[PDB]
Amino acid sequence: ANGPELIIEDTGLCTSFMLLDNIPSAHLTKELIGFTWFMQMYQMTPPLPEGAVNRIVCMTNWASLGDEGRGLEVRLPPPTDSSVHAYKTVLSRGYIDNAQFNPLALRSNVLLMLLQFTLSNLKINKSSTFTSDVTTITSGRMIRAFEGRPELLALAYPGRAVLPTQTKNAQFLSTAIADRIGRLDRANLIGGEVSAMVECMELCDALTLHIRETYIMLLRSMHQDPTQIVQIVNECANNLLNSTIPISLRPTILCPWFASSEDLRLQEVMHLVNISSNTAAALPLVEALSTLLRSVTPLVLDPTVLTNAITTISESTTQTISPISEILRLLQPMGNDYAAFWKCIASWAYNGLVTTVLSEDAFPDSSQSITHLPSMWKCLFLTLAGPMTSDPHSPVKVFMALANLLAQPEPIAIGVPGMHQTTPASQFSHPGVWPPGFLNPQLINPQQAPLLRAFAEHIRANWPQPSEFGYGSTLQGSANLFIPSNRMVYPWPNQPLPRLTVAPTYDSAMSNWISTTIAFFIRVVNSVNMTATVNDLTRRTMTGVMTAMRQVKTMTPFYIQHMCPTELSVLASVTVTPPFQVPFTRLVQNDVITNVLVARVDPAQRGDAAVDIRATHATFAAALPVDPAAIVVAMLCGQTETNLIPSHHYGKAFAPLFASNAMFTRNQRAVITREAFVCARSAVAQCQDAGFLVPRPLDALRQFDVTSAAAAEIMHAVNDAFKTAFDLDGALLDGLALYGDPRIADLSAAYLQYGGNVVREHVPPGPSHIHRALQQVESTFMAEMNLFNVARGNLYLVQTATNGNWSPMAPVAAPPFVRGGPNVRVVGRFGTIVPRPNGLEPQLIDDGNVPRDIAGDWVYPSDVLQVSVAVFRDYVWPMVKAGRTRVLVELGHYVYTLHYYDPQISLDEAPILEEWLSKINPAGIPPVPFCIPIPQVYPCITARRVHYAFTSENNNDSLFSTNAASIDTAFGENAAVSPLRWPGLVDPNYRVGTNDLPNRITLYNSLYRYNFTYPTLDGIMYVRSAT
Amino acid sequence: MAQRQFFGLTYNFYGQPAPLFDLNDLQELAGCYARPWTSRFSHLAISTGSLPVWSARYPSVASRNIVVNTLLGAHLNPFAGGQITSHQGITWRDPVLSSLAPVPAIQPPPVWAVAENVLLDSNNYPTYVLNLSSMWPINQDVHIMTMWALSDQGPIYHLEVPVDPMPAATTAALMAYTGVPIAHLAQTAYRFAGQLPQSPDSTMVSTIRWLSAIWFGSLTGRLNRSRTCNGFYFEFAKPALNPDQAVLKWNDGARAAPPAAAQSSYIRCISPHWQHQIVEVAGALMSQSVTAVTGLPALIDEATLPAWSQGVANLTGNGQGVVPCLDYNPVPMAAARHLQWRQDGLITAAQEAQLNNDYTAYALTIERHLTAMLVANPIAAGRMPIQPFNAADFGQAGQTAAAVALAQAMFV
Amino acid sequence: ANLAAGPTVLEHFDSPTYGPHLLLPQTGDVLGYSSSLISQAALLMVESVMDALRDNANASASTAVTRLDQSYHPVTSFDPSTFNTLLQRATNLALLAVQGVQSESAIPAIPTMSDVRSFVARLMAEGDPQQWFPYRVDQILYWPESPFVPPIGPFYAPFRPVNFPFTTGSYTVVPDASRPLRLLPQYRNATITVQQADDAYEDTALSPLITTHGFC
Repeated sequence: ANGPELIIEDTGLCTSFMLLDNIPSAHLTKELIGFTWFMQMYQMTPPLPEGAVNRIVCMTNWASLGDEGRGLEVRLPPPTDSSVHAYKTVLSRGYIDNAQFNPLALRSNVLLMLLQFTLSNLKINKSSTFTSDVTTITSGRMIRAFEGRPELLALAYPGRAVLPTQTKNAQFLSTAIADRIGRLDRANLIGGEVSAMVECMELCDALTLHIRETYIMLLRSMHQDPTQIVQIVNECANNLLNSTIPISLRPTILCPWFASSEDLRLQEVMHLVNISSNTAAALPLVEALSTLLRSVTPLVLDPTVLTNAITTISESTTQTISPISEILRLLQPMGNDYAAFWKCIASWAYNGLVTTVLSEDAFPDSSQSITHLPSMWKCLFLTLAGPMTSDPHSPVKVFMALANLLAQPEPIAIGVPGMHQTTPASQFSHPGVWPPGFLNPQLINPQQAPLLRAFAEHIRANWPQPSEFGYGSTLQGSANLFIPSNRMVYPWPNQPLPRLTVAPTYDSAMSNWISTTIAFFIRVVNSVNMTATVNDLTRRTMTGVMTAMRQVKTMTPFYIQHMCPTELSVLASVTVTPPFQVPFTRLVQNDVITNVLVARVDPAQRGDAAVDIRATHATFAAALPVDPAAIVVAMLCGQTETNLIPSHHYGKAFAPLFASNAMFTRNQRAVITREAFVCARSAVAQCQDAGFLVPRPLDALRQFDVTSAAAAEIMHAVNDAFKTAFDLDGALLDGLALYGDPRIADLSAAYLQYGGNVVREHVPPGPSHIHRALQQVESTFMAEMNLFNVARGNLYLVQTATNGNWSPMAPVAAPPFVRGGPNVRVVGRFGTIVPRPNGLEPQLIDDGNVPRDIAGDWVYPSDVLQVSVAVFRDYVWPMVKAGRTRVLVELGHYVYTLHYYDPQISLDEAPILEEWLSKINPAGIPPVPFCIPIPQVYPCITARRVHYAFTSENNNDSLFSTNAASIDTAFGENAAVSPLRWPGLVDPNYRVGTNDLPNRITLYNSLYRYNFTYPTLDGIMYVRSAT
Repeated sequence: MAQRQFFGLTYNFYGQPAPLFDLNDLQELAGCYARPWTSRFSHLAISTGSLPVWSARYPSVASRNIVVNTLLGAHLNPFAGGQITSHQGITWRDPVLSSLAPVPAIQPPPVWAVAENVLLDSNNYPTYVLNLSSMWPINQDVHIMTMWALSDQGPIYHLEVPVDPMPAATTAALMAYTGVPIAHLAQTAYRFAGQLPQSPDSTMVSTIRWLSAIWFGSLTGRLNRSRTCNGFYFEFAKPALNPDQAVLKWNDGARAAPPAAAQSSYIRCISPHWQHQIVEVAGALMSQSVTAVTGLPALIDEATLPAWSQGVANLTGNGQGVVPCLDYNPVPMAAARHLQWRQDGLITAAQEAQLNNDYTAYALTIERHLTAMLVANPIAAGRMPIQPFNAADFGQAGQTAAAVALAQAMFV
Repeated sequence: ANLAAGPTVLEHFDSPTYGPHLLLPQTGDVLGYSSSLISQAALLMVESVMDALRDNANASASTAVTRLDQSYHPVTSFDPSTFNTLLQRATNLALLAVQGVQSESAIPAIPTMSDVRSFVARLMAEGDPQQWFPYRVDQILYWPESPFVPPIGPFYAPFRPVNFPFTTGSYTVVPDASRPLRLLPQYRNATITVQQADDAYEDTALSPLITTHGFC
């Protein structure tokens, strides 16, 4: 059994970003020293990254010191190296070239990445152990003693480190608030028990923290206390079964099992929808329940008993008529057959979809008139059987059975040629086909058809009524769709069972119907018209039989009225499929069910409920042909035990059943179901226009005109992502995908009654920690993009042949980059060129017809470039490379691959960019080449530095530090670490939980780590086997 | 249980032509969300005062509290209208109020009922009363609304100490939760109370009510390590900066003097600082749940109430239960508490009392300045995602010390 | 809540048997009256309601009547909002009879099959009242002719004092007059156009018919 993977545990560090050095320095310089080098020199390992160039990079769980691997981690390489592959994963199917990615596919691909970032971070930050650090290095500080790898401590606690140099890094550290290292407070009061949590100032990622925080809040919401658990069980048990209520203080009890009906409901529907079209799919389940039922019941079906009873009648051998043998032979002597009968009972709980119908086997084979006594018996089987079926239409068939037999003695009021005298009863399975006769008995000629009239009058009057009964528990409710909470209906009447012994109580609904039917047939036999025609002796015997059969001691009816109610209660709580009921009528034409329905989608605002739904949407009712004969056998010969004490019996019998904790695990599944639904919607609504308020952040992130097909693609991958994450084999969401278009999950729980009565029930989805986190990530992303190697703006390609360190990464973008720019002309037109006419230079068609030299300021939309690459490379490039046409490349946002070079020498970008230029395809782009000279820590000379690419926006944010372990940064000067990253540690002012979103990702703050056991539900409480 | 005249009060507007939000803000709300049920809201609130309460839209938890109410207030007038209205943004996803829908296509006829400042009676609307079961979870939400909206202050929170018959079952269970902050207990409670159409089974009910007292009693001074409700008090963790988190704590010192029978108060907070005090807010949310079950003495009499929220139906009166509301300014109370503590000789004022009064003075300042600065925007733009309130409102007055003294005598 | 169903719950407001009660009819269809296929609910209604109408006519100020409000209040089954059903129509009747209203020809002692079927046929026509009601309360005339005690569940009046005439007066118990009646057409000043007059005649005429000549 595929249980959910809710409990995922992190120890170590709560951080999915890495502080990384990209280039340390090997003896630098000869006439000095590499100040950086000092690391190994004092044998200590620095907690901070100390070299020349250092960055930060997105590495999911990089500092996870847990034995638990979720294996869906988002790993990114330093911007130095090409991360291309991360962003082409989803839709770049068509664009096989490893260097290049499809720009349009970008918002999608990022959106998944983020989704997975979230998911491979759903983690219980668990407390390890703690040490009282009384030393020189620590101010009596309470450090996390990770059982192994001392390394981690350093990194987790910068502050620990002593100061040998008067360096850039030192300087920073020595200006920050030191005391906030490790554990300020531990939380337990219970004396002789360990802590509930620790409160430790740790190297910790706010965003990740947030994620994990949420998850915990979600888990906490579902978690239940002993008492309430007791309740649930006691209620479910209906006091028959008994558990040992402990009087003990509550030891931090982690059991997130409780789920709202709401979810169970959507699981149910999902289940229902995946039952593709064939009626038989219901059968194995309902079969299985019947066997379970059979094995649990204190009941005895000993047909044999019967046979003795009838053997008591002595008669003259002269008569060819054997009623006795006919019966026996008809009944299929087997005693294994019971399936049909069990099924009936079981089917009463699932009328909304699983049905028992009265079948064309034990159907008057001969029809004829009232010739054959066999065919009489045939009716008696039916009329008994009928009321047991989940068929609304059964009284009709029950009449019409006989009405069929009565073809020729008397004419009757039949319908159309459809509804002819000799049309079988079976056909009459529709409200529209409820016969005039049947519907008005009182019209049917009293003098002419007395017997048939009698029988219908019997039908109307003595037909069983529906009653109601409880199950479940109050605290939670029920997963009742069409039916009130905790309540189930019984087609039969419910007579309460006392904690007593045995009785053969004839005073039952069913008993009454047996009797009257038998008396009815007796009348038939004795009717004037027939009496004259028959051997009198025969008539006697007939009647004798009939009456002896009525006198029989049959428990079954008492059991129906008394025990079957609770039987179904007990089942209902631990059934594979919770009870799905839709109001069981009686014989009421104007309110009879045609079907039950499921709505997966809505084309914008169709409200054509009954007019459409009947004919356009998935009509859920399966049909199951159940066998008359066996039913009637069982009904006629019902016995229990000699020393029956129900109280006692039920105690024992039910006991193992409620030992199966599997019930609770169902709940957990259903919540993830819900969660996945919601998540799917909100994500798909960032690529696709939906009916749904969502936040939309990545609208600047240029994406293709998303189709239905595409949305369906995205959905599946998102869906598979979940499945992976919680380690789940069973079908989640999938169902809905099969139906050609999943993009619109607008869900309705509907049914149809023939008289236009739709109850279409819409379920809005409650709060979503996971969605919310995602969106949060989304907003934070809007600022923090370069951490994901994603950059902002447009490129302008200009000849810069200079002496000095103009960072490509940080452009102070005041050139005429804009439309209102002086000689800053746009060209998005397709193909169009002017070659050489009249001595003139080959010219481009500007936006506005004017032909203009291949020198200037050209603005080009990416795509324009893309569709016509080669031309540009041929005609404009020249002028890039050796002239001056400052080319504006409208890109929006993009990715960048960094290069580091020797500042003291003469470089040109041109081969690099040439490559870029030629690489560009109508269907993809290669990462952006950003070559940069290294910051240097010494007065050195000047070299020629030719760069081209400058960006509308500063992208320099991802750069974590320069030089660090150095005394002065001079040549190629840069900036140092960002204090905003650790507000609380830096600056004593900040009580380490201040609203930093979406500005900056804090990296060191109060981490909360916790100590929570997972106890079994069966364990929390003591058993009382004595039931 | 079905308190027929479940009449709930929608918020007034601060001399505004429109209900308190702009279109963009409401869009945000409706749309970026879906369900009319507090799940989403609670998600935010729950995160044990870690995340800054600040955002572009939502300045505080309490902010969101207020726009939650106004949202409600506006969008109910639609479907709760006399002959059903609903358009401009919201056309309800089904009559049964399932979800916040952007206007169904071929559905114009139900107008956007332009209401002023108006209470409504849930049960007078046939749709509403049909769906009595589904009505129940939202009524809870409703109360929350009403009981902020009634006034212009910090929330009107109700208290209850039923003395003597105290269930042994309650004791037992409640002990297991020892270690957790009020916040999470509250959360579970609300969730339960919603999840099951509300029960007459006083269990839950009693429990919340006791809890509320113990917290309040704690917060005052009356209740502490040495003077307990049998063992019960709430411990104010971290004695430095003002974040002194009230956890349920069970320590045996003394069993404090059993009051005379049934003690009831209601508190409000006069000072905008309430906003950043999750403690205060969480009691108020507790007392709402209480309400759903119980027919509380007809609401805080109009004597301390703005003119728009006088003469309300069967809510404000003059000669009922709890005629005056108990009123406080949060920073003076902390002082009050230290007072008692010192009077008892629990502790030296020397360093303990000085220090924390120093920190809460700081916290005041920070809060005051942030709330003012944020209010500046709404107090210039058509948009209001925040409590309305003047600088003079911050004043150290508002019956602060009386409240404290009453709370105390209550414990006798 | 217990009662998770919507067959009709007829809760008494006046004087309840041996305590505060309801009557809940069973799901059954009585075909005694062609061509109505109704449950017991409707039959309760109309019975009691007729009893009241009759009592109203007979109403004495100082003669102690057993129950003032001889009536029952429904709860479940009020899923309809409009008057499309007998059950719904029955509620108006019920509301106005309690309010103090009188029929013309009052019902016999034990009402005949004939008369009930007549009365029902009449009822299941058109035209709508003024004083509606919320289903949360019984609303018993704001003009204080009605003897409205303090009942358990009914508040009082319709909530909305509108405007319409009323008055007090008992019914003249006049026997069935086995003679054709003469009419003095006293005129009122609202004077229809000839064509319309004619037209309406044409519309309502029982004529043509075969005239007994008699004697010259």
